[PDB]
Amino acid sequence: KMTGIVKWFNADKGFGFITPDDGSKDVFVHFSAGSSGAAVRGNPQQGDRVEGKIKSITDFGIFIGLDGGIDGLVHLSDISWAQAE
Amino acid sequence: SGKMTGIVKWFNADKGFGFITPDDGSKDVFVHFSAGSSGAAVRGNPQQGDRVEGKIKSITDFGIFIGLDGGIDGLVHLSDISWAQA
Amino acid sequence: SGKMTGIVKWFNADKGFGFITPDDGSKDVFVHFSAGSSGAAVRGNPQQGDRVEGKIKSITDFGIFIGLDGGIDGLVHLSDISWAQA
Amino acid sequence: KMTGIVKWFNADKGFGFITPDDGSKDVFVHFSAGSSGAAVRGNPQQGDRVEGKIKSITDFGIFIGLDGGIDGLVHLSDISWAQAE
Repeated sequence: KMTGIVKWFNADKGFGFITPDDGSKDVFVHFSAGSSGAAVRGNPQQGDRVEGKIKSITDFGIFIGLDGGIDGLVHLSDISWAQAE
Repeated sequence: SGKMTGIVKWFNADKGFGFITPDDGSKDVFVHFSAGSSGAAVRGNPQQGDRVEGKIKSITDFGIFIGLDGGIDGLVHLSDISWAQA
Repeated sequence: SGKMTGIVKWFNADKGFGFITPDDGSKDVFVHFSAGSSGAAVRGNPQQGDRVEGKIKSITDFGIFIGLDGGIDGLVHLSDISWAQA
Repeated sequence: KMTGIVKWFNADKGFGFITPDDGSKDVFVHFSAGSSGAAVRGNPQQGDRVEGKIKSITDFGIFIGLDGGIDGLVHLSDISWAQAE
């Protein structure tokens, strides 16, 4: 549960910057802007309340470029293999 | 992308890390997994060069925590976000 | 890649963040910058749709800090690494 | 300055896993394996000393996919524009 205050925001393009009530670190948010049941609200303004739920990224893949660079970061929903012996 | 099949370059199933060559594209993938993606059962490593399959999803909803020094202090899934109405 | 020219979608030069459409490829880019990449001089925003240039480098040498809960707790540049000899 | 101990390592492929002497978080390292002046040392083993220098990633670009996903993370060496007015 993350509660905080808008520093700046671009809801239409799905990103923003928030100061959480807890900890000492601000957060840049990116999200799919769209619909999930309620009518659209105004792009929030500096000082407005914002809430979200966050979860650790414990299951992921990092794609590595031919040059060794960071070429993507995905969620790993599942993985399977046949164990040796 | 959804389904990702490939072959194992290296694996450490005890610690939940692996390195895979996908059958598609030119980029290898490091994986970090828990029981969430791999299941509860204790499973030993696959052999290098054997098959491995997964399911992947783009991370579209995320937070980057920014440190006092301005660095990347954390990367999280943003499960839901809401704000006050104007 | 080196040189990256593009056009501004949105910008916040006061806080060191921006969003750019590169002239090359199909992917937009969010940038986070300090005086290290942007210079000391106070500069106001460019206009939306104007040109912007940068220089980029792949991050090949890095550390991912893993939290007690197994998450991504930090991402850093690894400037040098060494280990004991066998 | 980061000092720590090898948990596992693959020097030839340029990655590893370290427990730093400081803090409560382990670190997965990726690096370009190659030459920078000295002769090659053995892949380190569990319990071996490892050292490195780390720096915050303060100047970066994140590439966003057509689907909104994380499609790359680069270092931003510089950036320039003509300020409006």
